[PDB]
Amino acid sequence: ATTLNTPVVIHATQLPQHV
Amino acid sequence: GPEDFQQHEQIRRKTLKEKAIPKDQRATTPYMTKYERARILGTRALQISMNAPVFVDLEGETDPLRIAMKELAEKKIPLVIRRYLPDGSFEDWSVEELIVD
Amino acid sequence: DQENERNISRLWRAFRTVKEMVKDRGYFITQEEVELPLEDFKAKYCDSMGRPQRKMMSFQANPTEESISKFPDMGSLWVEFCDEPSVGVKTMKTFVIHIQEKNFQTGIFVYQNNITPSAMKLVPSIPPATIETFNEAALVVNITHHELVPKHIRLSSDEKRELLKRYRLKESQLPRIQRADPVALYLGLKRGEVVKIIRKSETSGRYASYRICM
Repeated sequence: ATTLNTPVVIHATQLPQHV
Repeated sequence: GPEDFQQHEQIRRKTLKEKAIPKDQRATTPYMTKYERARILGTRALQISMNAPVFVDLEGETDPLRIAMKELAEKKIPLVIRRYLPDGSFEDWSVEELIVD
Repeated sequence: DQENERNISRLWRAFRTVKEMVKDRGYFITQEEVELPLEDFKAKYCDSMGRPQRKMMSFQANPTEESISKFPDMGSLWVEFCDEPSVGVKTMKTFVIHIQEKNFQTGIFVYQNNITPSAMKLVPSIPPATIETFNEAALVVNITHHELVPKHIRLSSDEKRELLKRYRLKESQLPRIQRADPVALYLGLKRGEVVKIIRKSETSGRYASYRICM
């Protein structure tokens, strides 16, 4: 749980597209 | 939802691209300032101390700052200085593009 | 005549510095009119009885061709004097209405002793025409001739935008010169236009500084 093994912030670019 | 983030990211990238000064018209000193030299040496020394790859022949040396000074002498430091103008606009000079002293 | 001569000398000095002010602001004035001998002043603007009459002391000025090219919006100018110790509202209206009906962009009004508050609320009351106020005293010396006062040159907007884009500045981030600064009054500096100062430095000689009127 550190800035060396997990991303700082995560955001969604678009809506989830089903494949 | 996410599209709010997409708009914010687009705006951030657009403002960043507007602030950047293209290489063809940067009007700052060709020489590396003493402050830039000191910080390049310190940051490169930190990176070497944290087990980064090194681009010079270690003459049996152990001081990371000395290794960084050797890299600067041989112009092998993969760093870039981003000089900031008062308005927030910035230029980008590579280390090998600058002349020390 | 034992002191009226001194009064006429004071009037002559004020007239000379008014002409110098107009020429510096950039309207066509000739060195023949500037370098005007005291005897010529007596023979021209003074009557037989030694009385200084200021009806004909007034004059109209027009921009030079260089000034027209540099600042396209330079209109005509009008300078007026007055013999009364205090300028009245009627005498001030005869100036403002005259400015309007003669289509003058700027007008310079002076007063011998004082200006009443009653006549002070109409000078900014008729835009876009600008009316500026002065005294016959406190003008007898041109402050721009003082060696401490540097050379101030009003900067045109074309080169003002060039300066601002060169230094990546807002208008507000420049050094500021007060709208009521005596040199600003001399130059007729509107707010928002920058002035260029050629400072004689003890170290590096001539270097150009810039202030903004604001």
